[PDB]
Amino acid sequence: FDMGGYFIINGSEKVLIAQERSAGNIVQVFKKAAPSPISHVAEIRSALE
Amino acid sequence: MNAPDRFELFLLGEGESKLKIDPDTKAPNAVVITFEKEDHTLGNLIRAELLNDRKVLFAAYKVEHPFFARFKLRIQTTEGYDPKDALKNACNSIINKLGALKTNFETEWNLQTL
Amino acid sequence: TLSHLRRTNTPIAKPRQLHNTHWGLVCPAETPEGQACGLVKNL
Amino acid sequence: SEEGPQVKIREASKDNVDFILSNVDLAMANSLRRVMIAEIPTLAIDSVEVETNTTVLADEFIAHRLGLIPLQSMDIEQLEYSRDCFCEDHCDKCSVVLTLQAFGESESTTNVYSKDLVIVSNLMGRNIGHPIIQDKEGNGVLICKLRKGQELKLTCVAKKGIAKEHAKWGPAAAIEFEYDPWNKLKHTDYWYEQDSAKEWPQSKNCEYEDPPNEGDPFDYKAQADTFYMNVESVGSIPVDQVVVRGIDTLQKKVASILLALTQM
Amino acid sequence: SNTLFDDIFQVSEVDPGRYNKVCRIEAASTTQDQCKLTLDINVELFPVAAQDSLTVTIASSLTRSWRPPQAGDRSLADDYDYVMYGTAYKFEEVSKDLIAVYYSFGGLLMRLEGNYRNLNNLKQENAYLLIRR
Amino acid sequence: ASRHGQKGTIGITYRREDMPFTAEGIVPDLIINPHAIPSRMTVAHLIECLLSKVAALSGNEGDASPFTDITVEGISKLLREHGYQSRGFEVMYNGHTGKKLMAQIFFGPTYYQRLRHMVDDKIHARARGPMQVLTRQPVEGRSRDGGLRFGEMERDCMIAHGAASFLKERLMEASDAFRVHICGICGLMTVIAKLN
Amino acid sequence: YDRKVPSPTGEYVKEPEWVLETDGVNLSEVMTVPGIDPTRIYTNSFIDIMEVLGIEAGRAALYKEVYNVIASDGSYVNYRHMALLVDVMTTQGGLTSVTRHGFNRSNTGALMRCSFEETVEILFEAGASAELDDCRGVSENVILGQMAPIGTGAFDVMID
Amino acid sequence: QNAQRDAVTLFCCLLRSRLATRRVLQEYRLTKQAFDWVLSNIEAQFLRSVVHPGEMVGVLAAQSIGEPATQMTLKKVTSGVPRLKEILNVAKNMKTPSLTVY
Amino acid sequence: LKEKAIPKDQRATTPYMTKYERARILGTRALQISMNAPVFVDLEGETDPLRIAMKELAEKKIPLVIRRYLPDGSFEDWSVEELIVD
Amino acid sequence: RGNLMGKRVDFSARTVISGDPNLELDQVGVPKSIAKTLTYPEVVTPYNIDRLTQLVRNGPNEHPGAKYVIRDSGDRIDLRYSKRAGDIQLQYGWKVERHIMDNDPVLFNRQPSLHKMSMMAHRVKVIPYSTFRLNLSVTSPYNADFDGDEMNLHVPQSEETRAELSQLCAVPLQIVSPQSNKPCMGIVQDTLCGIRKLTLRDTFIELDQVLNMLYWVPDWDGVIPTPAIIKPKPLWSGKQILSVAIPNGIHLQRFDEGTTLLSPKDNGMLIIDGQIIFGVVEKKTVGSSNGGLIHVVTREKGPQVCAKLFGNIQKVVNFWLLHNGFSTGIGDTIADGPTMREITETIAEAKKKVLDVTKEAQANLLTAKHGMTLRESFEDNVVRFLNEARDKAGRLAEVNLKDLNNVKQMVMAGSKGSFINIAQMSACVGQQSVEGKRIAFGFVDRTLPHFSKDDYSPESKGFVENSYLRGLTPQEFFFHAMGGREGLIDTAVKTAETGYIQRRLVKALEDIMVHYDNTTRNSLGNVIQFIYGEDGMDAAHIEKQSLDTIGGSDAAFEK
Amino acid sequence: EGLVEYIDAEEEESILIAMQPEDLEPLDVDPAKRIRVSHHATTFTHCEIHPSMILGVAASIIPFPDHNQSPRNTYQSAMGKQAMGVFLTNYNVRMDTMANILYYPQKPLGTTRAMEYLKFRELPAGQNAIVAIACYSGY
Amino acid sequence: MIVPVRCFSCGKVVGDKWESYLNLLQEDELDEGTALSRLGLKRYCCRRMILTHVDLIEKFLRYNP
RNA sequence: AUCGAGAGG
Ligand SMILES: Nc1ncnc2c1ncn2[C@@H]1O[C@H](COP(=O)(O)CP(=O)(O)OP(=O)(O)O)[C@@H](O)[C@H]1O
Ligand SMILES: [Mg+2]
Ligand SMILES: [Zn+2]
Ligand SMILES: [Zn+2]
Ligand SMILES: [Zn+2]
Repeated sequence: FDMGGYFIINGSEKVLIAQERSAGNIVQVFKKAAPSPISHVAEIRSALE
Repeated sequence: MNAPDRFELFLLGEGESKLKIDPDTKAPNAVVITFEKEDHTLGNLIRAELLNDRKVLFAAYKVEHPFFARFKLRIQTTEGYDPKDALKNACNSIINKLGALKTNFETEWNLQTL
Repeated sequence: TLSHLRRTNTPIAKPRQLHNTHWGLVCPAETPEGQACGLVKNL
Repeated sequence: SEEGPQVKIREASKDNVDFILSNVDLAMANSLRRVMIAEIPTLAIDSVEVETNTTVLADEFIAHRLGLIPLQSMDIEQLEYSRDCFCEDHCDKCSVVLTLQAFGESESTTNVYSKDLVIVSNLMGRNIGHPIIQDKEGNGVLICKLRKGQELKLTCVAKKGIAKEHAKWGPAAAIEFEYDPWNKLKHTDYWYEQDSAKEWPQSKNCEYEDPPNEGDPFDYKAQADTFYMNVESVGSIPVDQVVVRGIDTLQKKVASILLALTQM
Repeated sequence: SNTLFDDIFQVSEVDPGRYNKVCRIEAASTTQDQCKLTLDINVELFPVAAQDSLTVTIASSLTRSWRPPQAGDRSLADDYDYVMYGTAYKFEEVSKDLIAVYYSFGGLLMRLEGNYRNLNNLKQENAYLLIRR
Repeated sequence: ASRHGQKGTIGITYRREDMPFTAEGIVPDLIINPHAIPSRMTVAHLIECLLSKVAALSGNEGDASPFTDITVEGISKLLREHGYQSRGFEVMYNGHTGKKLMAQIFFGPTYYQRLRHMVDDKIHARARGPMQVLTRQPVEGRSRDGGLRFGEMERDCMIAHGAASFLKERLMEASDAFRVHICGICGLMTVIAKLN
Repeated sequence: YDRKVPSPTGEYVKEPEWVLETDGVNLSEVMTVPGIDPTRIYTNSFIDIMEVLGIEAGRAALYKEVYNVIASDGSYVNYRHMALLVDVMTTQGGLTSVTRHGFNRSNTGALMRCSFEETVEILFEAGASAELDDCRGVSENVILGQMAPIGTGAFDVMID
Repeated sequence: QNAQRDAVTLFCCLLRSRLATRRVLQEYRLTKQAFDWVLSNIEAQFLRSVVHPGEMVGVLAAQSIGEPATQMTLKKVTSGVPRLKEILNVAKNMKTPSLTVY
Repeated sequence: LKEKAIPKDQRATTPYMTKYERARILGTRALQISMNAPVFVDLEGETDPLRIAMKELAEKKIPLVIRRYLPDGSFEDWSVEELIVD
Repeated sequence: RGNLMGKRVDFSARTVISGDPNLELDQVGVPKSIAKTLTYPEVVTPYNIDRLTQLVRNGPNEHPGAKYVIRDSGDRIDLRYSKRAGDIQLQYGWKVERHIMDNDPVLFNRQPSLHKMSMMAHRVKVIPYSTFRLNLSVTSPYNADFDGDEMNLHVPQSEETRAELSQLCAVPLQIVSPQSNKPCMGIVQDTLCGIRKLTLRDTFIELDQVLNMLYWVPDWDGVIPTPAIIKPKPLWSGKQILSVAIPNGIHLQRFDEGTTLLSPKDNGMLIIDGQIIFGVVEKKTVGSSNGGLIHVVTREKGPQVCAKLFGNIQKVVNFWLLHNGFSTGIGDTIADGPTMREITETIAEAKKKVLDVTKEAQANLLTAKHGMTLRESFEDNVVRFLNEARDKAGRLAEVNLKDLNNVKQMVMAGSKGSFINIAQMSACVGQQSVEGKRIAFGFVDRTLPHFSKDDYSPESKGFVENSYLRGLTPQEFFFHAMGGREGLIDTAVKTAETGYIQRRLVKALEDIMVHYDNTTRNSLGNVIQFIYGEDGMDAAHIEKQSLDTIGGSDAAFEK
Repeated sequence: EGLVEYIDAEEEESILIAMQPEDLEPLDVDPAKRIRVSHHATTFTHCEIHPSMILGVAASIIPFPDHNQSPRNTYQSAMGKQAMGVFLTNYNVRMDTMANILYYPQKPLGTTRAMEYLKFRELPAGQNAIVAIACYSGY
Repeated sequence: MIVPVRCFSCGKVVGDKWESYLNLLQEDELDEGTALSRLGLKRYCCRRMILTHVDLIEKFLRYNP
């Protein structure tokens, strides 16, 4: 019934929790703060695959 | 860990008499009996049979805690009637009814064919 | 054991609330309550 | 017959008895089934020493299993409580010693039934210690299973006890209990959706009492008089003796009070 | 220690006010057109039919622990088939030369309205009630 | 706990003869309070007793899969076919007295889970035990047989009562009391200590 | 808005009136306006009321808002408790708030001050200005483990 | 002494109103012995009701506001704990300012 | 600095003993009682030092005085026998 | 903040808690192993020494024992292992660290501590199980629930310290609360559910039950009450025997909206001198309320009789409820078939209202309400439109619930329940809300990919027509779960934010105490108030009473 | 064979999904059933496999979670990870720091159809206790 | 992990019936409801002891040592 | 002893 998917370091079964991040290399638009001098921004986070 | 030994529900401990008797304060011919190592088996049967006596005024029991197997029974009777005797008549009446039951059951069982 | 293998951590703008886009991808309810609730999700 | 409570037996069997109490105060009916459950004494295993345990199960697991085994206690009155005897640990008038040993010689699953218990004590000619077997094939209680290369070697001391101390000394399984079939004394308030009579089904005991007339008022001064009971025994004591020794255990409790009063 | 009141009433209204063993009763004194009565009745003990006539009484007696009938040696103070005991909690001055009395028989309530019983039903714990056939 | 957030510790263990019983002699293994139901609205817990009751009698499995055309009415039609009251109610008798219960009890099997929290793993007591070296206060945690935290939040509450000596007692005799010497010219802890 | 007003006979009766609910606030120039009662106008911005109507008028404005959150939930708290908190913020002539720089910059003893927030920095400048803490506060004696002047500790005990 | 008269002014208003001469004799029917006892009880029971010196009224006050706030959990205005966080951390940037005009 | 007290006349503090001086008094008595100090009431079989001090207080036989300090530095001594207990 | 203003302490304990109906209010159920571990220094004296020698003779193995003896020299004697544990000559002035024993003062506490009512003194009652037993009616001030909660306990080490618990911090003293000038403890959830069942005019008690019920009151004077009902059968109302718990001299007056002196529905409460006259008992009478029974008895009789009052009511009503019995089934959520048909009609009736008003906004025929968007005006209507449907369906069900409905009975006594729970469980759970608004278009112009775009219908926006009994659809479940997640975030946020708020208030007003003259001052002495509360009273000894001069005509005033 | 597709969260936006295969089809109706909102679409691209799959492993264990309040299902999903049961069949072989195994585990009488793929019937974590809802004592 | 000896609620012994219960399902091709009824488990509290039972012992036997 | 995680109410 063991399903696997873990590592055995120093005899202790370790799991890698799936990590969540905002996707890269996509363009998004943000209405910035009303007290902010800039009123809008278009951000893309650039990183190579 | 902290639980008591489960034989304390019927085994009398050190210096624990089965019956302790004490007079009711501010009450005439009223006495209370501290039954030890006993549950609702005895209290309900004594009380419901005492109530059938017509010279007894009060009869009621209570388990002051379901932790401990013990209950208090208090009786009040007419003047010239010690509740010990009222208790004894009830008990003897119980055993006679029980003994009468036992013989009638054996008669009906031995009649029954299986 | 099964639930630990289908588990998600999210570091650190309203993430903790169950999102519409989570339909069918994340369990709506299976998430640790109290502190840091909604960041940690189960598939 | 005798004046007082009456008994009319409806049905009976080896392990089931069905009867009607008549002219009984209710408290006696309840007090009877309380002692009939958990105060009539009976012998069952209360100690175990395990020489070798190669099984999947743990020893305390196996020990608890042995406790609930049904052992004969017909002549249990002739046996004595271990706490009462004068022996060092357990004599032959207080304890019955069983042995049990089985090995997985077969190249298949080898079970350990209750018939495999063997008595290693001087019985002194009393019907005591024979493990109850109602299983049709005669095996009885399936205690444990063995592979090949597994064995179990243990010794069981069976002592005498009351079901209040542990449910393994329970002499009877389940007592059926219903005193008013039509609720003519109104001791329960019925929960109804449309019609109390149509939702709640007629009890089987309704056939053995008089159906009421709603045109007649409620009998205030009436009390519960006729009771419908059914006792089931696991087998350690036959059904007739379950109730009878239960009745007698009640007398012994009452007389101890009567005796204690004489001491005061 | 004798009777404090006697009259005959014919019931006008009976209702199960969200109760199953108790009804509220509404009657007026017969051979009298200014004295009426409200009372709570345990219907299961005494079924009260509509348009019935019932003799009603109140006594000051007939503290100390209530003992059972005791073989009936102590004779009842009632040839009646229904009895209650309670306490007057207030007497109401509806008008001059008019009075109404409130009784509570362990939560069962009574309201007796009339004029004549001015020198009766003092503020006292004792309030017995009788009802005949 | 059940499978519906119905947490709860044991308050008492009753023997079977003290336990209330149905007319068929069946006894409850466990008793939940009815007041836990309304505020939490755990109706699935209520339905589980109903379906599980029919499943044991019928000898078939109980389908509690979500988003199905499974109705309480359809279940009640089945349960009343098997002689029990359609809505799970059952006449019950008091165990101590045998007198019928005025209220018919909702009775049935329900899957319950023994949770990982046992009491003897949590019991902890201490009276002047081990101490940390730097703080001179009791060590942290029951695993090392340490002391409980008399926190600032609790310190406020003792101030609310006005128990000045108790508050000092928890803060001096209960832990890390100490005796220091001070100079009258420079009010610092730099006195040469030659006590004897 | 519903309103109870004294009827000419004397008893109070429902006397409805129109009321203008606003979004946004600049009090200084709305009370100096015709057609309104400048004796009854009110803001949920107590800080403006403190600026315009004096500090003591801001006190009742402070309470009424504190009251409003409690009663909106349905709860009751006695007057003395909120009023104690209110007067503590008010007593210093301004709106001394309950925060690390609102109240915790008072002339109270440093040990009293160092136990809330900005711990080390309070003791730094306390060592810099050489302030003499009188140890008359509760926290000073809680630090020192002495019987603080608290109830039981407010007095001495002597003999005849 | 004026602080005393100011501090009891509301209570005496209740006292005079309920112990009015017409009210005592027509509604209470108090006798001389009964009336003096009511006067006796009020004096002591009032004197019992006076607060006790040394009571840490601030910590009690702060806690007395604290517990109900902890219970707070849920016609458009800032309400509840967010509003309470404003009032305490006196907010220049009030989220929902409003002006009730009469 | 010194003798900043007030005589019995012009004493302004409460005559009624607060619960905070009572509990300090009852505790201070039960403390010294616990250490075998003399008892000045004919005890009716009571053996609890706190129970003693309570009944020892009702007879007003406690030779202690309460120094009630005032925020200026002044103070009013109040004997336990003249202090009221409600 | 963590080692000087609060620290670890010796003589402390912690254990899972549970409640005992056969236990007094001020007591605490302390396990033996806790009583074996905790100790109190008791200096020997001629009147205690006969007890102390036996205690040392018992030893720490079994309780009541002792663990240490302190000679006058200073060295400690260990009773667990020592050669002279059997023979000891207790000189006067020696100290004996005896076991914690029955009826000793201990500080009982539950974190989080936001209260003086969260650290109250208790009477030690050693019990044979490893759970902290406490009285069932001391839950509210601690906010304790027996769902796994643990509590703490502290033990004083000096006589003055013991006194401060018994004389200032005792449970009977805090029964009346300066916060909210009302009691903080009441009869809850079984005694409350049962005392309503008991007090019904239909409830009658036969003789056998009365005598047991009568004996269960610890302070019963042996006076059998004259039965409310005579000759046909000697019967007692529930009101009859229940009044035996109420001491003489208690007077209660209450009318509620349907109440004469005659009370055809038995509403209101009238109690005269330890006896009740009419009215069902419920939460208003016996709960933590201003004009409640607890406020009266604590004020006139005192804390001791009020503390005893709790147990006496509990022991009687728990007894009657034990033999009467009470349950709650699932048939208690079902309403009439005809009621259900009206329920779904009420939902669809509001559905057409939503569709029609939507059509009004679609044709730009909607008058824009002042100060808000046409869309805001549209949302505002449909939100109110559906809430009325949810509320009307609930009251349409609450009408159908008969008197026997156990869910209604818990609500009627106020034990645990509200009207909204009935609506959602039986008629319609209602409309979900996120951030104050309906479910937003997380997907592009739609809430879920099973809806066409620009769907503003009740279903698309997060309205749940079905009830919990009826069962939610797949989409309804995700919307309902979407709303629930905010509740968990809000709960984690409110608990987090409030803990900060409470600490800030406490550290701001920590020095404020009423000085000897009633000048409210700080450490320095800055006058916060010149009279505490401007009158100088203690909030506990304060009750809400009407001043009849304020209202009323000038004419009625004069007469 | 092209009978099932892999749909991303972003690709979801461009498609229309059907809850049930009874939604592609053309009075007397059982009153006790839930109120299915009649589908108001035709341009369906996909149909859901079964709506039950929106839940995780622990939430699948909950019986009738559709009839339950939303927070409660979150609470249980955290407690099912604390419920003692047989975690592995090789519990005697391994030497874990802590192990807790139920004596006689039994499969629930009410089972989700999604349990069979969790092997919960084969590896339960509780017992079908006989439960009464009543106020017997005050315990 | 093996057939319980007796019902926790009734107390009636049930260990003898497991082997017979399985033969009724397979050899006789019966259903589970009538199988429990044939064995004499007339109360439902007994029935859930055997119907819900999972005999994990067979998995434990597969381990070699 | 420092950090880290998961859980308790
Ligand atoms: N007016 C009310 N008074 C008292 N209890 C209530 C109540 N309304 C609901 N409750 C009960 O209190 C419970 C609140 O518990 P939960 O919402 O699960 C978090 P909690 O257990 O209260 O943690 P906490 O005590 O630290 O705040 C509700 O489930 C309900 O049973
Ligand atoms: Mg809790
Ligand atoms: Zn022997
Ligand atoms: Zn120096
Ligand atoms: Zn069974």
